[PDB]
Amino acid sequence: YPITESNLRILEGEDRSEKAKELLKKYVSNVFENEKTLYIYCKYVMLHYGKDLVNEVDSLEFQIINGITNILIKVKDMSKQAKYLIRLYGPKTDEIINREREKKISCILYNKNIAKKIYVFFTNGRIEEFMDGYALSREDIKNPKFQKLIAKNLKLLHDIKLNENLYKELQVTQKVPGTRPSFLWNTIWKYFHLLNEERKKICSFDAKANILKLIDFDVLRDSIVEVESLCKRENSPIVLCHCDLLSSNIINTVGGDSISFIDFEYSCPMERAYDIANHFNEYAGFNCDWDLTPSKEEEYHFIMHYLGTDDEELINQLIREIQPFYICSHINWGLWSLLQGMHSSDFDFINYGMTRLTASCLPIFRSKV
Amino acid sequence: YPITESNLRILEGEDRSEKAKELLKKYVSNVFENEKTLYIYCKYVMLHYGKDLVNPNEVDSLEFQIINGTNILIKVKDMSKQAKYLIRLYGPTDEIINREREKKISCILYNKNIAKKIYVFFTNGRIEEFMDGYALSREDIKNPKFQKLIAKNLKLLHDIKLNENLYKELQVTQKVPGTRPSFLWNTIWKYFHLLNEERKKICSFDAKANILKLIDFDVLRDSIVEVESLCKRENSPIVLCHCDLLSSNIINTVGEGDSISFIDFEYSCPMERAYDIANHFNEYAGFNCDWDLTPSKEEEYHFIMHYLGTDDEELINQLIREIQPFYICSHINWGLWSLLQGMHSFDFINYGMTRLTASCLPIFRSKV
Repeated sequence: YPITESNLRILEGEDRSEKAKELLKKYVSNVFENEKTLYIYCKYVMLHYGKDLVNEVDSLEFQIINGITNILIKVKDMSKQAKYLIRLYGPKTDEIINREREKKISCILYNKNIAKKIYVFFTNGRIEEFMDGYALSREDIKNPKFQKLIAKNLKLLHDIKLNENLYKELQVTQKVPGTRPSFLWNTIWKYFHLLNEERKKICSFDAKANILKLIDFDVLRDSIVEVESLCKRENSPIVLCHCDLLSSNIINTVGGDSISFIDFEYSCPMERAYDIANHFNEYAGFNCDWDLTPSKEEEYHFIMHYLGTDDEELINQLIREIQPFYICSHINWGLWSLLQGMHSSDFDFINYGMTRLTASCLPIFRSKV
Repeated sequence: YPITESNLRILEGEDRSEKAKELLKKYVSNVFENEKTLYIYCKYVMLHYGKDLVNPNEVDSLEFQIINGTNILIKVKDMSKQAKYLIRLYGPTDEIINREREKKISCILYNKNIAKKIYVFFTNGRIEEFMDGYALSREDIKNPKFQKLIAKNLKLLHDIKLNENLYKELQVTQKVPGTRPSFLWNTIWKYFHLLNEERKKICSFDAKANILKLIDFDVLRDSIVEVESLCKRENSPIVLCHCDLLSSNIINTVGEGDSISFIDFEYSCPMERAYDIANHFNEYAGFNCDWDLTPSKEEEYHFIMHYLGTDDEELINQLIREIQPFYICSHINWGLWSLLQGMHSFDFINYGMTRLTASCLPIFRSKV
């Protein structure tokens, strides 16, 4: 399973840079024996990949900092007093994430000033610009003070124009056919098909896939078709969405509150109403306390500062638009979580997946439509 | 709609005892406008139903306190003889609790020192023993100190000898056929078909039943079949079980010395003994369903050692082996029950789905 300290050992007389190079290429799983083995792997990331960023200095301070499918490592320098960030990907690198599409989106966002700079890309992680600040709690995102600041930044993201050439570049990496289309339904159906082809296998009595068999996939197929239709009838403008706007993805950098978003691994063109309703689901947190999701009044306060207008006809009209995407967000993250639970490496994916899927059938969410 | 203070008014010159008997039949919904009206009604309960517990002449000396720990629980104090009682008023409660079975088991247990006493059963409630002790938490039931006392009180319940005459009068209450049969599979299948029947009905887009449609019921059926078979292979002796041994049904009355007792026998019936134990072990997790709090092989051993009352390793290991498939059986039972409660009445739907999920989880399936 894990990478060992002796796996990463460089012996006397060996060329340290040549050896760090081939050790980085040999051990790409990002599963580590301990914190010390991680930091050694990190020293080699900085030595080879981040060579034009720091070679003489191995006086770098490494600190493991807090997503769920990534490992984040803060790199400090004494002599230059400059901070970098190492992001090491999990074993869920293609099934759920398209790295080539994530790479294209990343530079668009940086050029439009909503993502920080990524310095180096490698097959198992990256080196990116450190940003100071603290991650928000689900009670922060619900707080009208941050609702205002989140909505304004979310409009800035949603204002990014999507022209024919970059749209084609994104279509070819993921396999989306159509003119200026949403990436949402392609993604939801992708999860469905990967789970249904897994549900088809006959497995042992105690296999991870046994939870899938309890779900009626024909009724699920019908339900996704039903949601797709109800969501498409709202005609929500396809914008560049964040797609994972949970509270821990929203950073308050004080210096007066200032809000920015991180972790754009799911970012792609979708209905703007998906990104808002998905964000509103996240008021519940991972614990899924659904009574924390916004009232009509709370949806209003966010959307007012999202649109930049006190015009209630325009506000109320976007209120209506987001309403069936609540269920859409449940199905999306239900199937994602179940897929992760099949190939599991420290989160209760199955239960979280089933709870989201349960939420998609619940009256409190179905009566919104 | 709510029972009012004016609804229960007894006029000067009318016999209080007869007027209260009439008012207790007429008003059974247990929904009252205020606490005051609740207590006036509690006074008539104690007058008419509780005349063998509290003297009818001493009903104006009774004190009442609503206990915040679905039904109304009311503390009753006879200030005259300094004696406490608990009135339980059933809430507007689901029709899959057999009160008549519950009455019968209550009589078998009245003097056995295993359970609390229930004095009178009436149609919308009962008068039961007041417990000076406290209900345990999920951390208490895991504590080996309480494991000892619970297992021993469980054994005493399990060893209650049930005549063929008392067995058959229990069998007719729940319509379970055969001789010396387990009520367990009859109950599970009743839940399944009641839910499968709701599932087939034409349903509005936002009705409670839509969660049942996402559940594959043919696979749910093959799973109940597969689990029934695995449990029946263990040949677990059928005994009087409690069936719902969560931590709050276990009460510690100090006297110094811990003294453990069981309450709330709504689900109690003859079942495989290994169900009662594995069901109790699942409740180590609490309503939060934190499955990593369920007992390891060593914690299962320590409880079973005190349940059997022997240090004999082979006898212990045998019961550890016996109880294994009943973990999954406990999940399905309570999964199906919670979903049923969720159809017409606490988040029942989510709890039901968390239990049914648990029935499919490797950590439970790998035990078998």
